[PDB]
Amino acid sequence: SQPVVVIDAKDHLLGRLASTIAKQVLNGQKIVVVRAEALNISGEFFRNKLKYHDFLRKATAFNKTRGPFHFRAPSRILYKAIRGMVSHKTARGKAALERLKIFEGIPPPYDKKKRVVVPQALRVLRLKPGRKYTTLGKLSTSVGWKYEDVVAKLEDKRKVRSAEYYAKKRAFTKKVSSASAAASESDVAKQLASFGY
Amino acid sequence: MKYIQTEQQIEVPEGVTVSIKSRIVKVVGPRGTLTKNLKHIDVTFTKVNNQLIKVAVHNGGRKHVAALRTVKSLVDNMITGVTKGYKYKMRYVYAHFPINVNIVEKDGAKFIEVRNFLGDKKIRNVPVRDGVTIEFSTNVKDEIVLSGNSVEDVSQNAADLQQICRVRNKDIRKFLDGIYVSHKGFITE
Amino acid sequence: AHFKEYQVIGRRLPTESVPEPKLFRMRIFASNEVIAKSRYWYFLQKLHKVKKASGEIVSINQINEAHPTKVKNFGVWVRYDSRSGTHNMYKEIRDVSRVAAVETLYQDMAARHRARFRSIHILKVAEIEKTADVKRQYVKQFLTKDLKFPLPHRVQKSTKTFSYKRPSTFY
Amino acid sequence: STDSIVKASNWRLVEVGRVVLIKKGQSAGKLAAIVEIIDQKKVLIDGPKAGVPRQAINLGQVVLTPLTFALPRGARTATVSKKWAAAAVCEKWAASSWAKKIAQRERRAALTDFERFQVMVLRKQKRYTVKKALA
RNA sequence: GGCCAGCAUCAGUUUUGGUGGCAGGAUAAAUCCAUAGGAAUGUAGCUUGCCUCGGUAAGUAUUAUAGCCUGUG
RNA sequence: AGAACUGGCGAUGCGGGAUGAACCGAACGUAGAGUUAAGGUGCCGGAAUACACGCUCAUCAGACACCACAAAAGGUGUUAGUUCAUCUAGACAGCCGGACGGUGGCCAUGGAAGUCGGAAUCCGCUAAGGAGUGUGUAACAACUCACCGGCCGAAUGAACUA
RNA sequence: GCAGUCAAGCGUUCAUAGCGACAUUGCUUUUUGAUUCUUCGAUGUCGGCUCUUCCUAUCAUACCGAAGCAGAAUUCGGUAA
RNA sequence: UUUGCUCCACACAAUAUAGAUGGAUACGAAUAAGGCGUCCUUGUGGCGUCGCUGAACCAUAGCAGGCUACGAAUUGCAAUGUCAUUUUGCGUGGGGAUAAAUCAUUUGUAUACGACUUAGA
Repeated sequence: SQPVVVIDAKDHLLGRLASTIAKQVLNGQKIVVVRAEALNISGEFFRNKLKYHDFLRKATAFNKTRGPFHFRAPSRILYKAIRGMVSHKTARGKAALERLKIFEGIPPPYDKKKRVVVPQALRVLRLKPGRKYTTLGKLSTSVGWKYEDVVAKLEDKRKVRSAEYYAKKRAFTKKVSSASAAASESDVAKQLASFGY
Repeated sequence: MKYIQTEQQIEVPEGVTVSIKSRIVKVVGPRGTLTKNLKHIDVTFTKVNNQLIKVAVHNGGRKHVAALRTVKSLVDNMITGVTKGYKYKMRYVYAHFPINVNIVEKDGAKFIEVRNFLGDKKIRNVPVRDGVTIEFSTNVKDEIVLSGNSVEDVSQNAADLQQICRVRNKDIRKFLDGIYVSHKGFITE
Repeated sequence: AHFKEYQVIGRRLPTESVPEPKLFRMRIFASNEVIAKSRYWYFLQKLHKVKKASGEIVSINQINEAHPTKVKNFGVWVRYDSRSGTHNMYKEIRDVSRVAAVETLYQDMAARHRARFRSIHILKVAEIEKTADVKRQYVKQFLTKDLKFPLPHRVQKSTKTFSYKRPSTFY
Repeated sequence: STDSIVKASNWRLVEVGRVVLIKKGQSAGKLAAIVEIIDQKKVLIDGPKAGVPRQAINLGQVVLTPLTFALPRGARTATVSKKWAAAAVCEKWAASSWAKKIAQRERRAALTDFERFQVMVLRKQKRYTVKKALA
């Protein structure tokens, strides 16, 4: 409903995100997907690795600069999955895939802006407990990514800079609840409680 | 078939306190202290006494339950190693060429090097894990004793030894040389 | 399907040499009173020299369950045609109704042996009156004093597509 | 030794006598009580006090309510209505925040526009006092 | 006075809902009421090592200081 | 390659099988509303990330007949099942104890008490202990266990089916 | 052309270390054949030279396992092109 | 030759929109486990409590929103009924800064031509 949506992608499944994204973005919603190195995927690591090494195998023989561009970053693996789900070869798929902005980690603009979660793709809800799942950062790194040890050095600064905000806010609102709980014993609230507020 | 409840139980001799929170075991004792991670298993834990603990799995279905008793043994081995401790007595064997073993402080931690493994010149070194103390028998000067609390460290180090002191490109039915474990026990009994 | 249990009474057509031809009863499980008759003539034509055109259906009534709010442990003798040869089986089912047991038979047979409704004949269905002649663990485990088990990993279904807090599986 | 801090989880668990709340059916929302257990995935129930029949049902169609009352295995409707009324389960239930929020939703939804305007007026009084106080 | 839209009253085709009356079936089965027996995933009661009001132990006990099943009406 | 009956393509578009002369559905005047076929409803893709009982996790999974392939033989990987059975007069798993004597039962005699080895077969003790299952000293010993018991207090092996 | 399954036997004793008959299941299209759909208003037709790439059913090289492997030397097999 | 150029301040005009007309409202991590409040022998602590949907939370009255510390009809029974935000120009007036590249010539660490590399008041 909001003009722009910010999707935390931790504990998510890739192809079950992308079928929601690829429709919500084709229907006119701007989406950004953030913390994509924390994505999750079905299947064991060796298996989902071979399913990439049998992709790197596929390159145009007479000149491989014409052929399938095997991207190694999670932000681009997800974009691959979505580009497949979208008719990117038209001005509708094109127009949609410019409504999307995918990142690794959470940059500042989407740092101080609320994040959400797609429940019909959370590994927690969907997958059986006991199944093996593979993490996209480990995968990308094993197929030739480079910037894993950076994202962890930045997102941690994000986290310690955010935890202090949360503590500030909590140690502000614990008194708002007290001074509005100290004000709920009047007719103004005994009457609202009958209306359902 | 999917069962309903398969539960094992873990006795606890005194002096021990077993702290769990989010499937992270921590055990203490006279000998020392230890920890373990079991996030990769679905399993519960309850405290009916300070004298024992009850571990449980629910429907499972013949795969979770085989890890149930496994976990039970792992925790039990852990308690055993932080109450008594583990002792692995390896021994040397050879025909002509002795094996000259010693401990050495390299740039980092301790190592244990062996020379004259069948006349070889390759001084083959082995790291010592952190949880291990280490010595030589004295009643007979042709053994070695690894020791500690964690069996999965002690035994892994002993195997790390006897896997590198293994002859290659020769008849093993004849070249029964190297070092090998001989006794597994404790350092209290 | 939404099986209903029928009571089918049929009869060879009455000729002068025997105008009281002896009647034959079958207790059939079917989705309706059209295929009930079909299965009657199917199983009868397997035992007695009679067809539809050489017979008539006297009665098709329904048998509604008497104590459908009483949990029971049925035992089910059955034969089934595999891809290579027939076999007989015995399976025990815990349910309230003699026909719900059959619904959950055809399914756990179509899964465990990939047998269709056409490759299955229900020989005998009957309660085990006492909880000591059961022979199967997948029933006997629910026959325990003071049963109680949890549902560990709960999943709350979303109506909307976006949520603003991580969901929680606790029950 | 020192007391062993051991804690895993304290589930509400399907048992005989447990109370449940039905989410998806003809008798949606209406409370009931489990009687006995058919298998892992389904049970039977009887809520007589609220007008629920004696059903056999799965556990997706319901929710497990924490509260619980004592009864024997396989009990009947009269017996269940006996025990329900003894324990005063609807009183233990309406006390809770769960039913309070449920009723609150059901009441917010049933508001005329007049009520929805009265609310806007009234909240412009409470917040005035609260913003005066948090100063 | 002509074109374009809106509403109503109607007509044809069709879609989607709320509600009532009736008939049948084992003149539904059931639940419920009554009643005759039976047993345990054995309730009280009584034996039973100590003890939380017999909590445990396991014998007895067939509704009793819970209940259930079956049959008939 | 060649015949029989029918239906089709040819001469035929249309919705479906991604695509396809023949398959499934169905046969065409131009248009509008409604309903369906066959096929399908995660997204591309219009339509349930619907409900229900289960099976499967594959270091070449598998996924719309025609159709674009796959076998014999195997697997305690798992699920369900069939037929035997042993057995609370305590089997089977697991440790603890004994396993002795008549007697080296005769010969191969360079040496075999059981045993590098060939003919040959029974008593005493008992809970039970092979005139011998293994290790092997020129031979003797000493060990092993099938034969029995203590804990044990549960049930269990064997074959087969799909 | 290649491989597999039973395994009667060879194998000083020892089916299967290695091989392995009588039978039997398949794979391949680098053979030869059968067929005749395309091409007869033309697809330049043997071999070699040159040059690149691919396949594995690996001759060698790397790490391993198994032998009737003492060593040495050999054979069988595996991951691997 | 402040004809020129560059800003910001407002006055109009002009061109375009992959599409807002209340608010994109911020902890982290686990899920066979956690959030919040308190006490504290500050611990993987004791107690209580919440979830079981954001159906929330916040804002929300006034000429399409006014005068003073009253006016609002007659868009005549509906006909977006005009506000969003980039890019361009015109002039008005208050400032601010005063250049390089290419051709041609040339060198050869370069070169098929272009290109590259160098030098030149």
